[PDB]
Amino acid sequence: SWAQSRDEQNLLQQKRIWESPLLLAAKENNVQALYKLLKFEGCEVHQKGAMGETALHIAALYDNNEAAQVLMEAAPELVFEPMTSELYEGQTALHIAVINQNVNLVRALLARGASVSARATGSVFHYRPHNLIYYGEHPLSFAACVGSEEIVRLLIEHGADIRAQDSLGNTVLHILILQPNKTFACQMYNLLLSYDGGDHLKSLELVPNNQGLTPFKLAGVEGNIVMFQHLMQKRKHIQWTYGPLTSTLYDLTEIDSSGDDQSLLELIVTTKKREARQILDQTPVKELVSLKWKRYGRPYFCVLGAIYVLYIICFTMCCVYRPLKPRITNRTNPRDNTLLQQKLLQEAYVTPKDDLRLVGELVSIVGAVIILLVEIGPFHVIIVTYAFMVLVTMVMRLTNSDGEVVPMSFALVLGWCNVMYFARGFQMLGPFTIMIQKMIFGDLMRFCWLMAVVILGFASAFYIIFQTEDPDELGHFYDYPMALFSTFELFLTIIDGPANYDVDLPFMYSITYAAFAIIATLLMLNLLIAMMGDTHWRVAHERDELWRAQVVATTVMLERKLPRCLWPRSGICGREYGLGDRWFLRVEDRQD
Amino acid sequence: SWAQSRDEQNLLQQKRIWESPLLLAAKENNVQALYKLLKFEGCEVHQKGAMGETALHIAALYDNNEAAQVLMEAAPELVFEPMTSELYEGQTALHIAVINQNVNLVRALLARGASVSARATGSVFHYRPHNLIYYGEHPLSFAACVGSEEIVRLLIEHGADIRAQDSLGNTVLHILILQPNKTFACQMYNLLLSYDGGDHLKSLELVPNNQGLTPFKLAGVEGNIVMFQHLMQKRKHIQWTYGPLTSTLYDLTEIDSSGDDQSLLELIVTTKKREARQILDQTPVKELVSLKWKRYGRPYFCVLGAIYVLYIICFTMCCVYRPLKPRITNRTNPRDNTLLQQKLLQEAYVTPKDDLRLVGELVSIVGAVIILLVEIGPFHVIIVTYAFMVLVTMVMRLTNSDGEVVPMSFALVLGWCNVMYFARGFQMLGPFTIMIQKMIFGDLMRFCWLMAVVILGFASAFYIIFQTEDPDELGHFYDYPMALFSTFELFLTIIDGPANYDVDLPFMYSITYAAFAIIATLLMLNLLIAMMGDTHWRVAHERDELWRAQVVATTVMLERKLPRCLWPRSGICGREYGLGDRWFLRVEDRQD
Ligand SMILES: NCCOB(c1ccccc1)c1ccccc1
Ligand SMILES: NCCOB(c1ccccc1)c1ccccc1
Ligand SMILES: CC1NC(=O)NC1CCCCCC(=O)O
Ligand SMILES: CC1NC(=O)NC1CCCCCC(=O)O
Repeated sequence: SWAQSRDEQNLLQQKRIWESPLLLAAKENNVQALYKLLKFEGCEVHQKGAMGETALHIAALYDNNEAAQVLMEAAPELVFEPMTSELYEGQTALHIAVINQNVNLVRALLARGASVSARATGSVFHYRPHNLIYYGEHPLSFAACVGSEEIVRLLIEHGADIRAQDSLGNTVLHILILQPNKTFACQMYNLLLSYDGGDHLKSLELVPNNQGLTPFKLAGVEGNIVMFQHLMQKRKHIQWTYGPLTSTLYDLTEIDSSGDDQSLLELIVTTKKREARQILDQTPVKELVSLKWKRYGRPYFCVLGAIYVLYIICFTMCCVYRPLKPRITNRTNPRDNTLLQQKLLQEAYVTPKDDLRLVGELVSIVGAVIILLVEIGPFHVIIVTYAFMVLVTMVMRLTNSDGEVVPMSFALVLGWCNVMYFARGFQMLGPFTIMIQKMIFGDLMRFCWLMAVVILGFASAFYIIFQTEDPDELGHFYDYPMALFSTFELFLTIIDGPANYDVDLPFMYSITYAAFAIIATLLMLNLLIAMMGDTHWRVAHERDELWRAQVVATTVMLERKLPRCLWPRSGICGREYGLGDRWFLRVEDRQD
Repeated sequence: SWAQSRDEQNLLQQKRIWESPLLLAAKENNVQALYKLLKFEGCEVHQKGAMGETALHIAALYDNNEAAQVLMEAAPELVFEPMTSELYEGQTALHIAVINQNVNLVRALLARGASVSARATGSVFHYRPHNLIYYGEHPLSFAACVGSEEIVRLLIEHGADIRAQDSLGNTVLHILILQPNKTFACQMYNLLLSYDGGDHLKSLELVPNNQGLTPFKLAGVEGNIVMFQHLMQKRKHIQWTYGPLTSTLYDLTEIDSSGDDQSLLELIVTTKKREARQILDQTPVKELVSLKWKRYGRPYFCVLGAIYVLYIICFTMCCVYRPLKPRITNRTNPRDNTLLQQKLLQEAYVTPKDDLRLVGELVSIVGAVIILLVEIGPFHVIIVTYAFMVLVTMVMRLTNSDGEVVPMSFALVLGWCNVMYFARGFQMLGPFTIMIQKMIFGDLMRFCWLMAVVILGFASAFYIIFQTEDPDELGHFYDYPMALFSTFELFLTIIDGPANYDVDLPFMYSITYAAFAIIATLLMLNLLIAMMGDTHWRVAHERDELWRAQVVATTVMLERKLPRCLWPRSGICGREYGLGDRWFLRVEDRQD
């Protein structure tokens, strides 16, 4: 494994420190032992350790300015030495002093003339979840993250480029957004903007990430509210203050769906970050998305819903009124238990009342392909498998298979269960269907493994009990799978429970069923108690917040496909008003 | 839209400020640029902006006393200039200085001799929910709301009329009741009473609103408890203090049902404000309404209930004993499945035991019209549609329609479900029926849209499954609507679930029904979890407080219609006791 290699390598490093008396004196800060190993008896002063480290690298890991200066005065070429290992490919003695906030050592390293543009491209500095931190690659990025503002400016004084980016295309501004201490990073964020070129163009705040992401836009996708609020101050204009009233004008540029994909709204709903959902509730955004839904958002959803309501009620109209026949096959020739009246008409006549079904079946297929034309959570796979069954039913049609009902049956339930997709938004039943959206694809698929286990124990027993018996009376279990299906219904207390009082029931049934009825209710009551985990207040607020998320996700969805002659752009543009042609949303609020 | 017009107009205003260098210097407080545009090069000093504003109006929006004085010394006619726009029709430069609490500017504006009676009748000053504030129209009303007591008296010093009202008929006292800061408005409320004429008659506290509402009475209807408690000090008399005991005598004039509609109790239950419900729980009112219910309130409700219990049990007595006939029509001539024994007697004989039904049917109709005579929440539409069915049944009678049962059936359920209206009050089951009162007309009408959706998917499938089959055995679904009604019962687990073990069931039934049973229980368990939202403590207190509301609403209802020889007036009158002929309620309490 990779996690054990670094565990072994870190253990392997301490061995080379103990063995090499130079690195041992560099670790323990033994000043007298260094002059004994350098000036008197010349040791290998460029001694590479297990992690490709020098004696100075060890003298910097443990804050030892004395042992560092003895190594720099007796060998001033160890300063430029980078780590020559795989885990630490690139790290130098300045990176270690900047991390440990050793200002006097950074001062002495910069007096010696160390590199202020050395990258630490080792695997331990990569942005991975198994790495506990991520401060970038450059020494300026290390100083900004640890919060040492004295070292930050001290590095700029010696020629540190704020523009420089790492292997992931992140400037020093992008790295500060991925940090825990947000309340102190806002002060650090302003400090690095002060060293910008001063020109309105080619600003550091506009340098994009390699995935097309500005520092402002990254704060929303990552869920950093403190940096989102702080970055919002730079892009909002107050119009006037009238006592308690204050009408402020927000910029509304990267926070709107104007680019083909560069949009902060399109990144909040698509990302899986549970934190980013709180950014559309922020005071520049929540005003926007509320107006997008109250007008032109909510009505178009009802139109698309009502159209889908009629389209599905038409498909059912074609099923209830389909071909007929009082059964051309002879009689109950296979087994006597058979109630079949096959309703298959391969002919295209019956013109009186069949011409209505002709256009009805034509509507169902051109709508099913339109559903697929616009496709070429869970309600997404339901609507596509529905239209797949329509074409398979159309393929089952014109071939006239005896299994003409099996593909047509799935399209019934999938067609309506996808109209409760429109429960999203619309009213206050949206959070109810997002509560079952988690239920069907969360606990259900796991909870059934425990219920099928209890069934396959009692069902495979009840069949043995009534295998000796006669299925003609009390035939709840007669087949191998029909014993499972009857016990399945018995687990939910739907069937009356096998009870024939004229005959004599086997002695094992009256014992096994008593144990089944108790265990089945305990599994059902404990299932109800397990539902109480989502009943504390936050969970009622969580699903109600997740409901607004999929409402905003629907609002952005309708704006993309719908035309532009309807649905005007958000805000009032910067033309015809003395603005910068960018949009703006006038939002006035009242304090207290 | 109207909300975008003001957004555009506010953006359009800033354009005219930037364009007009007079208004730009008036906004930016550029003193040197004003003398360059007034004394040297004469600009249009009466420059009307986009919002009908002058240069002084802009110099007052942004606290700029320097730019204001330069405009007033070089043009002392801008002070009287009001805003000449639609949004701000009437606002002057004094209103803006009073709002911003610019005391030195108000002092300088009143030294110039500005109008202290100018109304701001613009649409933005109207009492609308889209307007964030509402301070009235007069400058004295602006000073009182912002809390600047120095400007309040400074305006009175220059001839401000406290009596003046706005377009809604509200004095300065009415406006203070609609404000958030109540703890500081009580101090401001006393300040404006001190400037009253000093005579006991024509007081400012007695000037009514245009909707018949005194400042005291408005505080109760609006739900302002702090002003209700403060206003109560002026109208309560302490009789004696006996250690911990203190018997106080409350006025009880506008807080009783004496006028035809001027009554604080009649306004608390009729209004839809959820806050006003806490005013009948206040310590002058709660003592009253408790005594009104314990005696003469609760017994009369039981009498009216017991009368309605017997009146409805009589209507059922007339239905169970109605005309008979062993069926005059021939046999089962339409379809063989028919169990009809029509019980229709158009003749008025059968005198032995029919004379009891004659007066019984006469009682049911004179009581149904009495129910309508006294009519010419939900239990209000139930009782009126019940008596509507009685007359329709009376019209169905004497015409002898074969549908004589359909109008008579509705009157059965509506007659009893309106006797659990008497669960209101009576005992502690009142809050239980107010819990289902929200259920029937709240979640139910919305929750059914999701259940009918799941039914119309599985019901329209089960019919297709058993359309090939023979309805004679396993005929749960045979008609188009009977497939819906059987699946509806199956959704609530009432029917045993279609199970015929002698025949062979179609292969799609055993698959579709397994999916229906799971989805039906998940919709039922998630419905039970959705009920837990009203289980936190306040909701138990909310419905118990809403129960007392409809109890008090019933207590006031019974006092209006019932005669006056019974049910004496509340309190002890001010005659025969040295009082002012007004109630009074003696209430003693114990402190600690
Ligand atoms: N290709 C259509 C996308 O619309 B979706 C959709 C629309 C109607 C019916 C079913 C699905 C959608 C589903 C889940 C999340 C967001 C959108
Ligand atoms: N016109 C009769 C009014 O009485 B109500 C009423 C009385 C008896 C039966 C049904 C209704 C009433 C209903 C709801 C709220 C307040 C009163
Ligand atoms: C073995 C080490 N030698 C060294 O000079 N630093 C070491 C460890 C610190 C690096 C931690 C980087 C990380 O885990 O993110
Ligand atoms: C555009 C404005 N010009 C001005 O002198 N005041 C302005 C706005 C303040 C009025 C706010 C009143 C309200 O919204 O209630």
